[PDB]
Amino acid sequence: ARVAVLISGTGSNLQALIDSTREPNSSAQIDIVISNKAAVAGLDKAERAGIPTRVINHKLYKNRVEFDSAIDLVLEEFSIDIVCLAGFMRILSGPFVQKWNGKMLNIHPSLLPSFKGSNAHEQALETGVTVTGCTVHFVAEDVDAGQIILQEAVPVKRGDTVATLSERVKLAEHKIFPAALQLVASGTVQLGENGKICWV
Ligand SMILES: Nc1nc2[nH]c(CCCCc3csc(C(=O)N[C@@H](CCC(=O)O)C(=O)O)c3)cc2c(=O)[nH]1
Ligand SMILES: NCC(=O)N[C@@H]1O[C@H](COP(=O)([O-])[O-])[C@@H](O)[C@H]1O
Repeated sequence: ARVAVLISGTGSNLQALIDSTREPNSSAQIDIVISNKAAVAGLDKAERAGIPTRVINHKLYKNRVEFDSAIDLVLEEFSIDIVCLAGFMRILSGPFVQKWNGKMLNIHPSLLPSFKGSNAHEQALETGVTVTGCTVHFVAEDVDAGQIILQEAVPVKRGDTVATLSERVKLAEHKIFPAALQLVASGTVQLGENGKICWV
């Protein structure tokens, strides 16, 4: 299966996917990395790995639908089967999500359905949980509400900050995102017609 990875930043999840998809038994190959932001470290990681990159600046488009259409053009250019959102921080439009239904995965740094949104660690810390974690899910139109593929729990330590908690949770992200991508690329897991996850 041919994979696009979309990023907005550092790209540690991208790097874990590059490493995993290059193992001999990988059912996935990364053929393009797309960033909505220029000069982010994730682009360096892609280029060093010899993977093509495109920057599609969302600021340059009239609305969400036109931005998504620009992304979609590149996905078609590279005959992409599966999209991974790896630190990509834009909400996607309904028609784009619908087109890629069952083919697009996101990593989120909480145990969904807790702490949906763009500041999950801040929420976890404010709430005072002692266990958080991360989630890989299929992307649905409602943000962070799509069908869950894998999750991993991560303890919150007393005195944690966003810096220390995000560091600990990223170690788990780098485990489950490669595992989830392999499950979907191998056809082991799919989004069922009834909308629920199907292990074949
Ligand atoms: N339809 C849909 N789009 C998705 N995009 C992502 C990817 C993960 C999204 C996380 C996220 C949660 S809220 C937010 C946000 O408000 N973004 C802003 C801009 C944020 C920024 O640029 O810094 C926006 O899009 O206007 C970003 C996941 C996901 C999803 O499940 N469904
Ligand atoms: N999807 C919402 C969200 O908060 N995503 C989070 O952004 C970070 C990106 O790090 P990276 O650029 O090093 O992969 C990751 O922790 C990811 O779970």
